[PDB]
Formats: sequence, structure tokens, C-alpha cells
Amino acid sequence: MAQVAGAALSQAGWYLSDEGIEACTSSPDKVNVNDIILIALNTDLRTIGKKFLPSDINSGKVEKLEGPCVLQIQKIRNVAAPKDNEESQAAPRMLRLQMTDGHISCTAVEFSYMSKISLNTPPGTKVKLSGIVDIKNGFLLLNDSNTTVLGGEVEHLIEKW
Amino acid sequence: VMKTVLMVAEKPSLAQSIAKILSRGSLSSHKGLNGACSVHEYTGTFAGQPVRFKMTSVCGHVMTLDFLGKYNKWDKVDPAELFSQAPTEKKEANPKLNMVKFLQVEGRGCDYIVLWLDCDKEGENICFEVLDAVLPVMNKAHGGEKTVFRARFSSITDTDICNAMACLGEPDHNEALSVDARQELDLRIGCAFTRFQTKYFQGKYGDLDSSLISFGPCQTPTLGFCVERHDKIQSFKPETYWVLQAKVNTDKDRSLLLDWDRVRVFDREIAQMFLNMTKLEKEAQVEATSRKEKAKQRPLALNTVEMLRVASSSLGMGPQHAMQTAERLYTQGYISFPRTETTHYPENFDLKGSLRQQANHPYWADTVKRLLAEGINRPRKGHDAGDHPPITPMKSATEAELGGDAWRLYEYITRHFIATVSHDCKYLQSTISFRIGPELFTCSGKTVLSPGFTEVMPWQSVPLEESLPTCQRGDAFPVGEVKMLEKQTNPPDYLTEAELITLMEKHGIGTDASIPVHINNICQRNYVTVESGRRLKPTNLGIVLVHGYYKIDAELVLPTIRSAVEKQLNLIAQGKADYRQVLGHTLDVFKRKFHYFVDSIAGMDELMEVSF
DNA sequence: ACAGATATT
Ligand SMILES: [Mn+2]
Repeated sequence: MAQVAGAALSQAGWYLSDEGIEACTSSPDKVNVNDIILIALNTDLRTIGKKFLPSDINSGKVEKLEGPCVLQIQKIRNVAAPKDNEESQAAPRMLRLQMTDGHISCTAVEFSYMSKISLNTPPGTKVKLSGIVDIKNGFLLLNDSNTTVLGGEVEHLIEKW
Repeated sequence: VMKTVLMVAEKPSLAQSIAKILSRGSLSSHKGLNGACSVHEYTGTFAGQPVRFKMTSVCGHVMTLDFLGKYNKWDKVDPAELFSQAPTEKKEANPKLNMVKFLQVEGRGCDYIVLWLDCDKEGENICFEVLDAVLPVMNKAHGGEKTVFRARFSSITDTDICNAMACLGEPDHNEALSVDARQELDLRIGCAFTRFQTKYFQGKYGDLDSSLISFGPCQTPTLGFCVERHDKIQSFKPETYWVLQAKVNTDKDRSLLLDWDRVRVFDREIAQMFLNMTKLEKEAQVEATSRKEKAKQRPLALNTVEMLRVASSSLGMGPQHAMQTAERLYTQGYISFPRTETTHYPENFDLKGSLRQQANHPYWADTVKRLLAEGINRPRKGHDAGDHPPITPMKSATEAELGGDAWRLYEYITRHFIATVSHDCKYLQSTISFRIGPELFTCSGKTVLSPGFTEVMPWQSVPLEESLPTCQRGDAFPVGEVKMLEKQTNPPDYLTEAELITLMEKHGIGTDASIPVHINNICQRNYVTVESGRRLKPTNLGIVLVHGYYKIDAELVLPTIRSAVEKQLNLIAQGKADYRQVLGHTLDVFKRKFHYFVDSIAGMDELMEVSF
């Protein structure tokens, strides 16, 4: 069941270690793919995962990311607004997303309106990137054609002003 | 056989304007004992009998409210005693004008007294003072009858007859007590606080000797506005933001400058990326061109607040100076009443006549003549309030007969009136959207079509741009040097007088005639200083006062407390709430606050010890 | 030495 589960998660786009899957594995030895997807999605990604992104993803000399990939948001900042205001309507909303895979970190820029990732999105929310996605000057480009927001729930973001 | 009739108006101007209308020319010149009023006679019939009319004026507010002579001395009364243990009496304002005895000697006839005073709360106060003065001397009522009547009017041209016959009601003591309660509250709330502060700070700090520290329901929040802007200006950290600007060459050397669709980027690497996607690319396409007709809407009718704001901002005159100049102009008869909050014109207004009067001045002659020939647009509908008509010119004026600040204010008043009567501005807003890679830029321009009120206010004009090229989409304009500009956020500057007046009006602090007085008071008490473009920079005294107030029961400075007290006064006036109960409740609440303040003053003391 | 608000002609 381990091999078929690993293949199913690979197809679905989740890259989780064997120990992470076993931790996400429920009491029965029988594991349902949707059930483990839900359980893992509820948990923080830094504990469970595997090395997906290249070690130099934050240096610019990659320029491409291929295949499905699940990533965890950690901090969202509105670049087009001052740090004091953070909600001014004097600029189109551009979001800088600090994404993690559990081992390294990458930074992504909105580059277009999403209507699915907002400044109220809690850290721990997970996003799936599908198809080829562009990297320029060490920044991921997040158009609406590849970012799918899976509704996450993690206990962070307790204090906000 | 003839029965005497008495009538009282507020100023002898209204006395003339009412007698000449209600008497059909039969008047008299009977200058009174005081030497400042007039008595007018007439013959009529209000209750089916020949009655000899009599009509006079009580100029200004008759009696003021002040403490007894024992408690006015600063060194003999404990300030707290001013809250509840201090009697208060109604003295006669400007006693050299013996108004009370004038009224008493003129009042000898019964069966008729009416009240042609202002139709506001001030008018109710004045009228009940007049009735108090006049009843003890008038003739006794014979059996059951009504002797006291009141007339209500918003104009004195032809409504006066209908008011004289039908609209003969009674005065409203409930609303006439609201102003008395306000006076008593304000006097007791001040006086005591300022006396305590003055006797405390004049015996502890040398540099404050022979200086007055004043607290009031309107002065202190006014200072607090400037102090909070000072807190914001000294509690701001500049932030660096990068704006990407690129230019294109349209035909030969037009050098069209564009601005980025995303107006700013508060990051360095992101801005460098967005430059790297645009720098090395040499062409630029166009995606959308939009030509839209838009209208810059005409100004409303002038009121005192907007007049003061414009005098402070554009003309360069203080609020008290502007108010004094307006009062002087009204006294000479050039303009109308200058303290009015009515941005709406009355239905029966001679707009054509007022505009035709200003048809022989070499600054507005052509515009006024063309406007009268073509037609006049109806003025914008505004917020009427019933307190006198808006400020409008009433007589032709020229540089020779008045000069300086008087002319500089008259010019603005006349131009505002003409602009209100004139047409509306129209301009083409042409926006062109360029694409210089995976990046969008835009360029906007304005082109006037029919200058309306712009022709009479050449400071609301649309700036002259050099037009935009007619692009048909799919162009291939060459680009220039796409540069990443580095900029810093600018800290806010100190409050201007116009902004302070706007805050006063928004929060209800002060009235149409007390805003300049409050601003001048905070300026002369060495709390704020006027600097550059009429900016009110707070001084050390203002900073320490407002900060200490924030530390010590911080609700004596917030603008909301004055609004709450005013709501209580309105509840008094309408009738829902009583008078003595609310008087005592507010007095005791603020007495508790003052007792807290007196023993908590150590915070303000230690906050002042850092300064002088 | 005071509040605020108003102020003929
Ligand atoms: Mn009045």
C-alpha cells in the first residue's frame, strides 16, 4: 500500500516523506488518499515533506519550475502599500508570498489579481502550482492560471496588531 | 380708547425694514433715551379696536451671565467653589447703553407685545430677556387674555404681513433655556480650570509668569488637533519606495512620459525584476485609448466657513482678520450678512439684478454681459439652514473706494457669486495605455472644451497640457531610458487654518462666529504659532498641555465631549430632558473630573519640568 | 487675569 500511496501522492502533487505519511497515516493500516490529503493539509508543512525545489531557487539562475508542487505560505505582505497602512487603495494590490516546502524557502510575486489569496489568508494555507511557472530574478511569478488555493487551517497568526 | 401696542426687533436696521413695511409709509423719528435706538408709531387694528402701534429695537444681546463680584477676585475664592457654591447673575452688557431702563420706560401699554427677533436659539434667549425686562412695567391684564405673542420669519420683504396676521405664536422657553444652560456650563467649566492652572503654573515656573493658561470646551480640543498632528509628524519613519518610469518617442521629439500602472513597489529586488523585464526591450505597443468628457462641477454658494478657508489658503489672511473685514464690508453695505452657514439660494432672490450690478467693472464686464445675454444656470442645490442668505455682493465696488484686504475679499466674493451663476467646466480626459513588455504604463492628459466658472476663477483652471497623439492601437513607438526612480514617503505637514476650520465644522467645535475667535485665542495664548503657508505649529506649552491632558483623564480634550454636551443641550431644548437635572449632573461630573485633575497634576508637572 | 459667542450704526 505504501508504493501505491506514494505514486498517488506524486500524481496529486504532494511530496511527503515516508515518515511524514506514516505520521499522517490514521490508526488503521488502510489509508484513503483523500483522508490523508485532508489530514496532511490540516498540519504544518515544515514537519512533513521532501526536497522539491532546487537548492538555488532563491538565486535567480533557475528561471523555470515544472510539474505540480504543493507549497505552504508563511508570510504575506502587500508590497504596493506602506508598512503602516497595508490596506491603502492607492495602488493595485501586489502580494509577496514567502513560500516554503519544509527544507528551503522561495519568494513569489502576485503579478496579477488572484481573488483567492488575500492579506487575510492565514499562514499554513497551502497552494498548488501546476504546469511550467516562471522564475525571474529569483522570484516566482504567480498568475491565476496555476495557483490553486487549498483551504488550510493551522494555529499560527495568533496575534495581529 | 386707543390701545397701546409694543414691538421689539434685534437691530434698528430691522426696525426700519419692518416698520416701513407694516406701516405703509406712516413712520416717525423718535430717537430714544439711550441714544442708540429708535421708536416708531403707527395706527392699526389687531383685535377689532383702534390700537396705537409702537416699535423699537434692543441692539445686540441684552444681558450676559457672570459670577458675583465676590468670587471674581482670583486670590479670594477656591476654584472648585465656582462649580456649585458660586452664585451667578445676569449683568447688563455694555452698561453705558441703558437698555433695561429704555425698555422699562417704553413699556406702558398692554394687550400687545410681539417679538421680531432672530428665529434661532440666540433670538429665544434675547426675547425672554426682553420679556423679563418688560412684563413688570407693562399694564396689568384685565381678566383672561393673551398679551405675549411671537412672530416667526425667514425674510422681511412680504412674509411680514402673513406673520403679522396669522403666524402669531408664543416663544419657546424650552429652547430658550438651552443657550442659558450652555452659557452656565461653559462659564463654570472654564474660569475654574483656567484659574487653577494659572495660579499653579505661575508659582512653580519662572518663564510662565504674567502668562495665562486657559482651558475651555472649544479652545483645548482646538489645540489638541494641532498637537495630534505634531505627534504624527514626530512619530513617522520614512519608507523607501521605487517607481518605474519610462518614456517613448511618438513622432520626432515629443518625448511622451508615462507612469507605471502599479504606482509603487516597496521592495528593491521586485523593482529590479520589473526593470529587468522592461529595460532591454526597445519597442512599445498601445492597447487602449479612451477619450471621455468629464465635468468639473461649479462651486456652491459661499458661506462663512468656506470664505474663511479660502481667505486662509489663497488670499493669505487670518480667520479673525477675514471676519473683521467681512463685518466691515457688511457695515458699509457692500456685501450681505457674513456669518451664515447656508449654501443655498432663496427662491425669491434677485440673481439677475445682483449680476447686473456687477456689469461695469473692467474685470468681469464681458463675462457678466455675455452671461446675462445667453442665460443664467440655476445654482447648485445646497444644505439650507435658515440662518440668513449666503454671502453675495450687494453694491458695485472699485479699487478707489476700497483697497487692500477689503478689496481682496470683495473680489473673491464677487467671483464666487459669478461662478455659482455661470456654467460648468468641461474637459476631455485622454488616457493612453502602453505596453512595454510584460508591463503596462499609462499617460493621461486634459484638454479644456468650454471654460465656464474657470473664466471667473482663474485658479480652479485645468492646467494647459500639450495634448496627446492620436494612436489607433497596434503602434510601434520606440522607447527611451526606462529608469527606476527612488523615492521617500513624505511626512505630513502641520495643520493649515483651512484644515483646522474643516475639523471644527466636522466635529461641531465652535460656531460660525466663534471659530476665528478660538483660533486667535490659541494663537495669542502662546499655544500655537503661525508659520509659512498659514500652518499652526504647536509650541512647547501646547504640547505639554495636551500630553498632560491625555495622561490625566484624557476625555477633556477629545472632540466628542463637546458634541455630547451639545446633544444634551438639544435634548434640553426639544423638551425630552429637563434643565436643572442635566445642569446639576454635568456640573457634578465635571467637578469630579476637576477633583481628579487637581490631585493628578503631578504628571503634567513632571512633563513640564523637562521644558522651562 | 477667565470660559463661549456675538457684535447697534
Ligand atoms: Mn443676533
